[PDB]
Amino acid sequence: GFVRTLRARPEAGGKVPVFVFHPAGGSTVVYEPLLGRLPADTPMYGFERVEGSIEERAQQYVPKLIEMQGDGPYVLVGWSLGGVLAYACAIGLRRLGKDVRFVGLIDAVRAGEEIPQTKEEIRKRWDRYAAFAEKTFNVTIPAILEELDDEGQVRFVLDAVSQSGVQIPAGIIEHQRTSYLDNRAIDTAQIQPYDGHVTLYMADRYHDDAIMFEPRYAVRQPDGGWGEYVSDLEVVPIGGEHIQAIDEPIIAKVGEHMSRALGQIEADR
Ligand SMILES: COCC1(CN(C)C(=O)c2ccc(CCn3cc(-c4ccc(-c5cc(OC)ccc5OC)nc4)nn3)cc2)CC1
Repeated sequence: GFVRTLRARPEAGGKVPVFVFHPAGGSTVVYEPLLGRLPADTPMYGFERVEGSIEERAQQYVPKLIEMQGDGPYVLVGWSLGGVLAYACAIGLRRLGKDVRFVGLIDAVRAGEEIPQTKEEIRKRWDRYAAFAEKTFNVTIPAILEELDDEGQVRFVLDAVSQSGVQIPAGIIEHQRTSYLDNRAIDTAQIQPYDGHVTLYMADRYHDDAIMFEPRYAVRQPDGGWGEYVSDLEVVPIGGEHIQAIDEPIIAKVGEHMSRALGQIEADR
């Protein structure tokens, strides 16, 4: 399946499980530091990669979420891509009349300026990713005319790396491939409004490689773009860079706040 047990719930009773969603190019094992900062015996299950648009991924996740937790309450948490997935699941659960009590977005932040949706921006986008690959693997990707699938675009870059002579591990290449595709899913997402409570854990800025990939991550709005879609939004400053938000020491601030939120939920069952 696509569900990873990070801490199993007791056979009966116990606390409300926390559902976490994978980041681009990684597994839900990244949430182990967070789990360390949550109360003892807090169950946590991780939702791993599935294919399609954000909406289509949520369509696969939501039935499984319901199978596991039923009417609720639902606690949905995600860093980076995982935050977008958690949000989409929040929409789906809410449409099915489920009790969603917490949505935790760990620095899942929209580009601070409008991204052009033109033919020319497709070329520029690709060029930036190629430049990222070049620096990452110290190789020269040849010039790419390129009207083909997202899969085909990343494959051109990664095929160029392997054919260059250099020997990158297969796992590193594969994570690079899925990372690219997941980020494409983010940018083609059609984000819907949500009337529930959303907690945005807000870092200071995006890391350099994110900005290299998409320049408009250089700027971010105070609300991370979510205010438009969420009338009940709580922004919690955590400082640091996007990439550091998931680890110690920054994750302590997330876990402290989240622990109090979970405490309140337990008092209403
Ligand atoms: C792992 O990737 C490796 C890769 C790229 N690279 C080298 C990186 O370093 C890299 C780049 C980017 C990211 C993603 C960070 N992120 C963005 C968001 C987000 C949330 C929401 C909306 C959003 C979007 C909307 O429609 C477009 C509308 C509203 C909306 O929000 C209110 N947009 C965006 N969440 N996390 C992570 C790492 C080589 C591939």
